[PDB]
Amino acid sequence: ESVNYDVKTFGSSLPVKVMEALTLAEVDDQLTINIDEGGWACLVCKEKLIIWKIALSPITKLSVCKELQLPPSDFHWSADLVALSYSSTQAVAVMVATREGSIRYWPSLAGEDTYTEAFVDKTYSFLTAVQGGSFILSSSGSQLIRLIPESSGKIHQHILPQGQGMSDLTLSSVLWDRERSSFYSLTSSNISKWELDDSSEKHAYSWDINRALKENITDAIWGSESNYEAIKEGVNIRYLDLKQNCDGLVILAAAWHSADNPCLIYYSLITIEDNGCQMSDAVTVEVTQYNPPFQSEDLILCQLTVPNFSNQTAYLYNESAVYVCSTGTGKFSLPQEKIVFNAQGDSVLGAGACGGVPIIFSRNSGLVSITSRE
Repeated sequence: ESVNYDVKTFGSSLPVKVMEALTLAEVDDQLTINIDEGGWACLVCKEKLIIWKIALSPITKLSVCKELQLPPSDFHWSADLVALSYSSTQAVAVMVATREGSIRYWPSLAGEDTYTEAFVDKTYSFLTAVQGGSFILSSSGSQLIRLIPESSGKIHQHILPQGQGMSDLTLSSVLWDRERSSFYSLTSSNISKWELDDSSEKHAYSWDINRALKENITDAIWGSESNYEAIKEGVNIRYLDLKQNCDGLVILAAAWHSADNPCLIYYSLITIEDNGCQMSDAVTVEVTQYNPPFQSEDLILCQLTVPNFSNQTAYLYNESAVYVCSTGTGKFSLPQEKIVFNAQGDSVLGAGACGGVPIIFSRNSGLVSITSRE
């Protein structure tokens, strides 16, 4: 088994529709899943979206599972481009976008044949439900667009202030912080933050984090090497993911030095405070155990999940494993472990959190939580 963690089925038996899709899916098949903080999951499977309420209870009359027809695309559809919006199955509205910018909206998951459409050199990476029952569609070049369904049936759209898109402004991730009505984007060179209301956004800041964290990053990895000064100017750093916890913002960054022998990739969690519109002096870099050999830059894939805002614990995951890591001082952090989901065709198709519980959706075992044994 795992040493410090139980990894077991979370929730009740999956919906029949999900079962099929999984049992039918072949390791050629790309499956992606959006596991939503609200308690609902979306499985993007070939040309449909199956959406279901994660059933913490086994009871049938509580059971909800809907299948929605996706808007045609030549590209694979992506659960990163599917977002749920809840008022307060009727409560649940749904929006999907394609890589080219086609939008399909359902005001209610109850009415599956009822939806409205719209459209936005552009590739779209994420769609995120934000406040006022609206969404932000983010492009790979980081043009950010607000999309707001109107009761008429139209979908209003506008670009965010200073968010025209494309310095390299390639987008890595966005983060929506509901309690503070804040939307952030992490690009290859900076972090930007907007403050929203139900219909607009005000640009709060853009930090050049490459300038800020660079030395902290190289210093935490190669800093004690006899030849640190020579080393550092050749270091490559890529910022990959952005989450938050009570310590503030948590950034996942990969760093490497071509000329190292053996050349490994170091993955670090960087925590900084978001206080006002400027950075503090206090940056903590925590180098994780996930330290694979460098192969190619296209192959540097790794995502971050932070289920519990307050223990200082992060899960890095790729398609084959999940690494339980700690951030911050590590005082309250769980034991550091690697959990393998690589065996017998198995794979990590997605991850998220349900009620502050780390949830993984595995090809062989469905939804699974990772909970400490102590």
